[PDB]
Amino acid sequence: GAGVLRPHFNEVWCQLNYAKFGSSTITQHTTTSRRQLLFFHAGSLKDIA
Amino acid sequence: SFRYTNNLIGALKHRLLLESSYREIASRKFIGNCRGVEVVCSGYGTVLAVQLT
Amino acid sequence: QADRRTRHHMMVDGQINPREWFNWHPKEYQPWYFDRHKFLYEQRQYAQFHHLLCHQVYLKDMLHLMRYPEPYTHIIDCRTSTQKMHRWVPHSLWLPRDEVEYALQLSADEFLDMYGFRKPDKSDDVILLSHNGIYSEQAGWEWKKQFFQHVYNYRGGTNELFGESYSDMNVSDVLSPWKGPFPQSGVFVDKWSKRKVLTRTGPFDRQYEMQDFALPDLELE
Amino acid sequence: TQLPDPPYYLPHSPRFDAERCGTFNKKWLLNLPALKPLVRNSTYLPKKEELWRAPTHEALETIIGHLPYHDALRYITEHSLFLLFPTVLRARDAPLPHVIYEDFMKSCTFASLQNPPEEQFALPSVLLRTLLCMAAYHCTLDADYFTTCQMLFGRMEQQQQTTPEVLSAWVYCCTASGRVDEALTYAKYMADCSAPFDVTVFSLMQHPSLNPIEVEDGSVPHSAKGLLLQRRLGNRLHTAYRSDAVAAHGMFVYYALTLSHVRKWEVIRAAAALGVTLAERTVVLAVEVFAREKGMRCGPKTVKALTHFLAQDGTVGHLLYVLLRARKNELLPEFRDLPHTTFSEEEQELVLQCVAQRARHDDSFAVAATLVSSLVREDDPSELLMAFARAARN
Repeated sequence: GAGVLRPHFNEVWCQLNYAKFGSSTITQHTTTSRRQLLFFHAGSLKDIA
Repeated sequence: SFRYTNNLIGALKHRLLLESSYREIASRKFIGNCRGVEVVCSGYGTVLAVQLT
Repeated sequence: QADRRTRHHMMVDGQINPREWFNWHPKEYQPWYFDRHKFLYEQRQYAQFHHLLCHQVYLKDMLHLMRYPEPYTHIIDCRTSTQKMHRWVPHSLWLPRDEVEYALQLSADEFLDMYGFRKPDKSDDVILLSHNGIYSEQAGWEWKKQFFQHVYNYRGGTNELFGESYSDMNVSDVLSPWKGPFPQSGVFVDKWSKRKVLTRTGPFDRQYEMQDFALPDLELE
Repeated sequence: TQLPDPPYYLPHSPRFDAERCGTFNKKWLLNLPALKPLVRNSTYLPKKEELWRAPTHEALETIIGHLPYHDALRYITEHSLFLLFPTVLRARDAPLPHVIYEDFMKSCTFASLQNPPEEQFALPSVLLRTLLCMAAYHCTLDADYFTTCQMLFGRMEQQQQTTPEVLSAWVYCCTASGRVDEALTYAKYMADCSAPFDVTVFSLMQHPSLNPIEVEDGSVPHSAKGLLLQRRLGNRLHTAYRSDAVAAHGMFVYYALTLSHVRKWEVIRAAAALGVTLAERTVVLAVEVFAREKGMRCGPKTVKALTHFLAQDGTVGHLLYVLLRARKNELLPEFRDLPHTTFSEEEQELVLQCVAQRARHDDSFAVAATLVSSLVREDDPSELLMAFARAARN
């Protein structure tokens, strides 16, 4: 239904895709404010998982 | 402004001089005599030797 | 646009009647220095509040407090419009300007309940920001109204930190050119003084000075 | 130490605790003897060496504030210091605010520094809002001031700029005088002009004490949490509604807190008759005040207004309770002299069609649409209530 292949989220996978899920690339858009989140940081590799 | 950072530098200079001098006192001999009796101690107050000159 | 004529009844005196009734007298006002280039609260009309102006923290101080923060140097954002804020200044707390005169009237528990962060102590350093530094300046005046000893203002906060080009949108209330002002419609003063206040010498875009008295210069001729 | 409580007939609920701000508290009367050394100390002038070493702004505000009103106006007009206008509002012998507005314009007229007249004779909107809010506090104290306030408005709109701040302050002026219809109609005119209702006027309207000169001065340190709550509630109500619904909520809470319950129900009457779509918070508050008052101070058209606003936006239980209390108060021996609530055919068809529109999507409306239609059509068999109790028990 979602149309995605959901991987294992291994510890090598989290180090590969750390800049997508643990960096400051996240931009939130609400009715209140369209904000660009800076300083967003995943502490360990379990946060990417 | 910057009253905490400028006071933390002055406190750590006080702590660095009190740490570098504690390592000077502890690695030192403190000899006291009364009547030919050499009592040798270290910086920690432990009696190293009770001698006689 | 298109150079609307204004509905004020100011007028230059004619070439026929004598100059009379010198207990009011308009003359041209030219000060010494230009003030339009300056900061808004460093201009001529805000000179009496010159000792009320908060001390300036600069860009390098803001970057040093971004890198190496202090526990009681409170960085506080004073921007009001939530649709115009897009990024977060680090170590900042949101206290919008239009609530500040209420916010400092609360207790510490009520401050924590109504804002989600603890009330700053009166000896703690407070640093305020805005888009241009205008809402932060009024907020610094409200913070200095209460007995807060160390209040600082970063002029041009967000527009120099994040490089934006925004403004606090201060109106600086100027009458619409259909609004006829007070001294034309009113019998508050006699007709000679009403005619002599409403006259001006030159165009009505510059500033003028009103004299309350005048004596004739008998020593010229 | 047991003092009675004024009958606001406001609901005790954690939702409407922001509506409970503005209620006078006897806890402040118990706190009063602790403030006595502070106000005893504040009456004394500072020494000469402290006042001579004082900064310029502090010395100006502390000398002009102690000075007589006309002398302070003379100093302001001589030295063209227009920013000391909020100081002379607080003078010991200052007149009513229309006289102060005329004195402000007179000081701007004869000032030593004459700007261009589009900016010279324009007062700040904070000053005009403070003047009109002082006028509205006086209309709360004495309603027959209102006529002069009308004259005052009749000059200010012709001399200053018609902003939403001064228009919301004039709506508060009309509300405080007991004028229900024109206040709501000015609110609807602001809503059609897409002007936001001012949140400080919305907070001062639901605080029928606290004349705003000492609120901006801050001599009352408590209840600022209530002021912030009312300002945030006004912002929240303006995010989803227009200015007229926010103003009608403020009118309802003001007339509830001034013990003027007849004007409190006239607010709902005029809001239904004019066409103002009430916010859901105001409708729920009106239903709970109706429950607190047991439908005693209510009329037939106010009942019709409440049922229209509940069919438009409201729960089934609130509408059923309002209709059942109206039918029971019709049958009471006290209100037999008063006429009964009767629905004319057009508004009855409108109410039943809106109920059927709600019931096509809602099951709680679909189960009780027949009971609603029986309560509106005035034929109410008790077998429907018995079957309702049987279905509730089973």
